[PDB]
Amino acid sequence: STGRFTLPSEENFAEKTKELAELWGADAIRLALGKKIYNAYFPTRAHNEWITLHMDETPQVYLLTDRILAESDTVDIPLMESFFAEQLKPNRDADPHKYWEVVDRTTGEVVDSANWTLDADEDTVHVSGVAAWHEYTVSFLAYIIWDPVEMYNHLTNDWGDKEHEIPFDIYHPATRKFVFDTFEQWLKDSPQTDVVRFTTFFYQFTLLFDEKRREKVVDWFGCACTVSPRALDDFEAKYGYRLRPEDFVDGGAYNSAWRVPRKAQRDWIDFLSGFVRENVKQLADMSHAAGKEAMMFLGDQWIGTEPYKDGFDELGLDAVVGSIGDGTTTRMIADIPGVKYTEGRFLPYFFPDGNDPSIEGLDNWRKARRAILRSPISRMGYGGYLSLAAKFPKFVDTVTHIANEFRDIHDRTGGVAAEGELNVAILNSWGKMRSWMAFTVAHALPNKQTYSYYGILESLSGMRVNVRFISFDDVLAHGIDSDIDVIINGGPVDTAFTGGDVWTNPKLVETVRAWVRGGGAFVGVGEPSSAPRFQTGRFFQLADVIGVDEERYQTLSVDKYFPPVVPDHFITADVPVDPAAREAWEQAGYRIPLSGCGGGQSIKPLGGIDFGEPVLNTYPVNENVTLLRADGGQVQLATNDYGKGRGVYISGLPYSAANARLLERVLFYASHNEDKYAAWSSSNPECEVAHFPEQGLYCVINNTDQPQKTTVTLADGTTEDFDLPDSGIAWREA
Amino acid sequence: STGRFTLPSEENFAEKTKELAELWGADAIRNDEAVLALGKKIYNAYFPTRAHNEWITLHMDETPQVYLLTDRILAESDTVDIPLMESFFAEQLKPNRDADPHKYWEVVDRTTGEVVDSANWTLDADEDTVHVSGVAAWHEYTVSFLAYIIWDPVEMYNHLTNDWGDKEHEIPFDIYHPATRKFVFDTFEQWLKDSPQTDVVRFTTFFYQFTLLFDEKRREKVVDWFGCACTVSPRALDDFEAKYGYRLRPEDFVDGGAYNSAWRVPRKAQRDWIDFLSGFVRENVKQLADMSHAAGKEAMMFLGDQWIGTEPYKDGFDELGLDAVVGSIGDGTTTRMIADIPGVKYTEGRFLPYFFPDTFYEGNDPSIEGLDNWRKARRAILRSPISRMGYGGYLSLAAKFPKFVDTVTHIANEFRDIHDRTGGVAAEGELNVAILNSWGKMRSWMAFTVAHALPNKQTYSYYGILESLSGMRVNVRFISFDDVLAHGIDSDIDVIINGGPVDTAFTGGDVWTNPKLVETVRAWVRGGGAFVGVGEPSSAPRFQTGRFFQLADVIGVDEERYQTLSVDKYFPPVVPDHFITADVPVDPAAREAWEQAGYRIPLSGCGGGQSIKPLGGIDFGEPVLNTYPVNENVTLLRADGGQVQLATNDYGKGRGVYISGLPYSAANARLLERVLFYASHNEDKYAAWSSSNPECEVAHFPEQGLYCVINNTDQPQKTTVTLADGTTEDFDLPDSGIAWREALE
Ligand SMILES: CC(=O)N[C@@H]1[C@@H](O)[C@H](O)[C@@H](CO)O[C@@H]1O
Ligand SMILES: CC(=O)N[C@@H]1[C@@H](O)[C@H](O)[C@@H](CO)O[C@@H]1O
Ligand SMILES: [Mg+2]
Repeated sequence: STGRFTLPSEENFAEKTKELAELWGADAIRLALGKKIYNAYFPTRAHNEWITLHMDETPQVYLLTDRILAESDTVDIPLMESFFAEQLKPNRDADPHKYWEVVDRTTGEVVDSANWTLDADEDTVHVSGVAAWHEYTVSFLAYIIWDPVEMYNHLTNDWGDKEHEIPFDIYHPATRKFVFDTFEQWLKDSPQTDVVRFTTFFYQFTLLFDEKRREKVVDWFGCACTVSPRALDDFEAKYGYRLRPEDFVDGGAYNSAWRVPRKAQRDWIDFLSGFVRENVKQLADMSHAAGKEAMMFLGDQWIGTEPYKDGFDELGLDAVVGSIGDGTTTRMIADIPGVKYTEGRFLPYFFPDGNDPSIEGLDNWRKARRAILRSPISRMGYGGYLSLAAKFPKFVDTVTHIANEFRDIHDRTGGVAAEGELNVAILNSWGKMRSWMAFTVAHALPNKQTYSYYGILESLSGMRVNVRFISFDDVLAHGIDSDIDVIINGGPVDTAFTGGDVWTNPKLVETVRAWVRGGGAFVGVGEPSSAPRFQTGRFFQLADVIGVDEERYQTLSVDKYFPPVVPDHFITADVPVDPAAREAWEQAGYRIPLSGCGGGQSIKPLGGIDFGEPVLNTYPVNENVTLLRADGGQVQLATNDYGKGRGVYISGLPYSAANARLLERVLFYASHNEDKYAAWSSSNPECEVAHFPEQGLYCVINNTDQPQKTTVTLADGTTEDFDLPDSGIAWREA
Repeated sequence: STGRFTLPSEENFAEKTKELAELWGADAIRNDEAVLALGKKIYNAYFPTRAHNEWITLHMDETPQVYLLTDRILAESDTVDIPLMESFFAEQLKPNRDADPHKYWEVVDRTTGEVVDSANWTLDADEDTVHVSGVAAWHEYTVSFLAYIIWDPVEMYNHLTNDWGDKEHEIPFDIYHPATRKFVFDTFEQWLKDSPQTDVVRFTTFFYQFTLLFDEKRREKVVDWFGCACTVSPRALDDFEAKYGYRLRPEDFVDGGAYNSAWRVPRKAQRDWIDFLSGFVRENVKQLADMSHAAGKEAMMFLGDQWIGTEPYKDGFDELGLDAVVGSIGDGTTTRMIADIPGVKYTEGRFLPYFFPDTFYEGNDPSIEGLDNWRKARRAILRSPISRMGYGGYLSLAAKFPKFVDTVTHIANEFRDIHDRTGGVAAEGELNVAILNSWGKMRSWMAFTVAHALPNKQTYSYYGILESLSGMRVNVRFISFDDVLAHGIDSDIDVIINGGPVDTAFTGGDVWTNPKLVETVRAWVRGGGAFVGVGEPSSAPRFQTGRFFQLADVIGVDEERYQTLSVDKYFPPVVPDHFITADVPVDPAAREAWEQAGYRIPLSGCGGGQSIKPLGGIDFGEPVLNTYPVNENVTLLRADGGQVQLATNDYGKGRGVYISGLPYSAANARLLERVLFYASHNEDKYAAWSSSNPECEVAHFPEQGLYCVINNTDQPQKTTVTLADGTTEDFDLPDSGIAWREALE
């Protein structure tokens, strides 16, 4: 129809915005047009005139120095040598001996404050009475004198000499009053503004730069940049113990979300969230009283908001808007409960950095569309310079097609989600609060270390099943909900995502085993249920369930015997064959048992599947485990029957259409639901089907810019053939 | 010349043995009428703990025993039944029902690690099954039980391997029991009388078999060439308790399923058991050697089979009075295992191939393997001489292969020639290198071994370190963390190597959390020492969130353990041309593609500086995932695939080097050699007594006034040798060849 679209604007372009709004069925702009007007609002910056007179009220952060080697009983530790001095400055106002910590990293012990001094004229700490040949660090408070995101944009775009925006912390009453008074006045001064687009609120996700103007530390969920002597003293009075600098710097980990969460972290999250939420409610209330909608950007200063924790609905936010990078980041936005609507800001950004922009635009659409069919988002839009995009007529036509397809989905489905064929729960330390947020370091930027696991979320994001996120605490307190078909546990050992020492809790192991034994399904990816040193002979504590353990060089005396790999199986049914590869694998056969080397490992790989980063020396726990891929003398893919249920091991799973199909088949197989797989399935992995039963229709989508041929199988057993063009979509009667 | 060579023979073969003996210059014959006539030193094999079923069938409670661990059985209620034998070879092993199971066995909840009270379990009278009650559902349970070993493990190996079918199984016996001990000594006394023709008693071996347990499918289940699983008994355990003041648990042997692998960080209970056992084994070996000497015979020990408790590298071995050790020559490392043994009068290598139909069959060319085995041992022998060589098996098989027979002639002649030219002295070593680990000298040349001479996927990246060193022109010693903590680092050491995966004897485990070890190594490197770390050196889990390799500061590299993903990693540009990599073959097409693709630009949460395409050119074996340089002043020499394989770092006066892994090859041995000279700031000493071509090596004998150059391959090799005075000589060495030249005396 028309609507559900946010068109960005600029000056001296009033005429073409009218044409592009008319062409794109836009109902919002970021004046006489009758459009909803969005205004970005930046609560903690844009007022150097305030903060320069109150410089002790900028946000602060605990910073950890480089490790400095003592070569006798004294050592000097430079504070600022590894940090960007334009962004960060040591706090000399708050008593260093009270607020800072010098640590001997070699022993883990805190150096007595009587044994170190801060230099009067240099940013350097002198430590005396120390042990030679140990490494020492300082953890110190630092003011953030440049708003991290503004700084990133400055550096990236090369804003040269432009004045640096100094950020402020509303935890201080003088600054808080300033902010609310300013917003009050701003509202009165902006009668044209229909939506306050808060970008964002009060605390920046951890984002620190080094002396070379490069990113030094980043965590999209990190709350490093949220301390002050006042907050820390108040925490102590509220929680009943004092936080150490170490509770923030975390030996150099800075409380990465990959770390197994500690009590101190959760307490700090609780404390910060209570404060942030009340102030956000106040901002929402002021916006509402002025007759405007309040919308939050899912990012930047989003720390303490916790959109997936209970009570978020109480803030009365009208909307969440977020960055659509892929399916996972789409679901991050779409699944948020307790706002009236959601918006994705789509790609490409309308920005200069011959080229055909339609390609990226249609790709972004596809990456997200498959997620949207599973969990609809209310609105779409783009950001930036609308005059720049007006130049590329093929891109404009692209957008008209997308906005239409977007509205047509809504018209056909009424914004109902597609029906899900199985209930899948991802189990980790965080649970619901980090829904779709597992494995992220930097937003939308998976890397070598993370992509073998992020691929699981990415596959699931657009899959025809219902995904929920549960924690070990949920499971321990309530058991496993009776409606769950499959639990997934995945990640490296000693992370929040596998769980760490929670696996040495016999109650957890009893609950899972009993549940799988009764008909449950457990899928372990990478190093599932891992717990180091607990048992000499068992690393994955649920190795018995999935039929696979990892050799950790404690069991090399025990010969490992691999059963023959099963090349024709339901799980691998869609993996493109490759006759000459299979032939070579069959001809080379399996190792003969040899002293100290076990036996039965294939001499050549079968291949055909990309499992990402290897988990070295995985092996089957007995010869009744079904090996599906075990190339290179270790195991990538296996399945094991366990009473009435099944476990599956996957070493890793980078996203691709092939690997989403593999995981999907894993899910149906492990839950003994093979006979449920056929209904509402595409024969081609490159296409997916969304069934909308109560509207009596289904659709099939081409997940690629390729023509794709596919056969859809209906519930009634009949089949229908399709020949979808680039990014296509066909609708049928159910 | 003639001698230093042991020939095997057999019945009805006098003519051919005489002929071959003369051809190969044999001075000893290993066990006929006219052969005994030949005037050769006669060797006879002796097997103290088997070959007497007539004794042990009448005393079956005196067979050796072993603690065994059952499969993990899942309880699905508060009771659980555990079969003892389903996972084991019932022809080899049987549960000891004689010795009270409640005193000697343990049922364990593996899910909690708790021992189940013995009131809660009973051994079924009729079946090999333990019934447990009062337990927790959904936990795993196991039993650790004493089993008699009713088939000699090595005899059984040979039976199954050679398809002996119905042949009677030899039952082994345990001299710890007084009755069997008297039998064994009376029998040996008698045998000595009945054997006046025998000059050398070749004990194969002594009292306790290395851990070797088979499964219900008649396959190897558990093996440790150093393991002392097969050494217990109710009496031995009770005697140990009395002596050491504490009771060993069954767990102290089964070790949660690890069975005390030499790779496990050694526990006190393991070392106490070794001390107890070797006290007993050694007193009894001495008696055998004394009885041999009194009968006018030499006593020679096989380094293998029943060698547990002998401890050839522990102090006091010389007091046994053994005349010799003989061992299997499997490669350079296994050659050094024998060669370096102190406290015997002479040592002997049994070379390959074994004279058996698996090698000696029509269409096979055993001369290739014969000469390959010689090349591998010869490079090690130059650094540490063995006194003698020889072969085992059926001479009648070898005799049918004239090419092989002529190859042996050549080998025997060259073996004696090296001996007559060097006078049995070791080559001069250019650097003093110490391997540091939990075991030290007691396991010299024995690090990274599971089964003898069988490196595998899990071990070859570390075993290659020893194989490279075995024939390398440096002096290699093996030192323990206890040595270093007690005495510091000896002042003659140029380089310390610490190699292996985390939580093993070879890296050292939580010893690296001991500040005094870290202090001692750091101060030594800062003062001009060199530390080379391979794989996961100095690693200690959980101790520091931001530092896994404790000496990451020395070598310049740490391993990301998924605790520090918020910290962007920045890799300096790789240095393709460097002393260490100077002999790596250049591949201009790889270098061009790597140069062109360049390095990753910094990206949020992804760091920067990683090469987009691999440079390659070096086989580093098993990857160590997510290694990274700790700062940008580290020199990266190879850092392909977004992680680090090879790096060096200046650390005061000294240097650290990181290598992710090192399979043995000519190229990687050259790489390691260069690392040693470079890390010790000895680049200036490298060229003296060296071969330009990595396929050849140089051995210098200053006291004899000579050097030699050897070709380690079966292809011709040209090489330029550099002498100490900076002069050079060019050689064109034939297949497997050697050349000798005068040096200053
Ligand atoms: C959703 C979100 O927080 N996006 C931010 C973006 O605003 C910022 O410019 C960038 C800097 O690295 O980090 C993230 O991508
Ligand atoms: C040196 C040594 O102990 N060798 C033994 C050999 O006797 C035995 O036949 C084999 C069985 O797997 O193990 C080892 O190779
Ligand atoms: Mg001064």
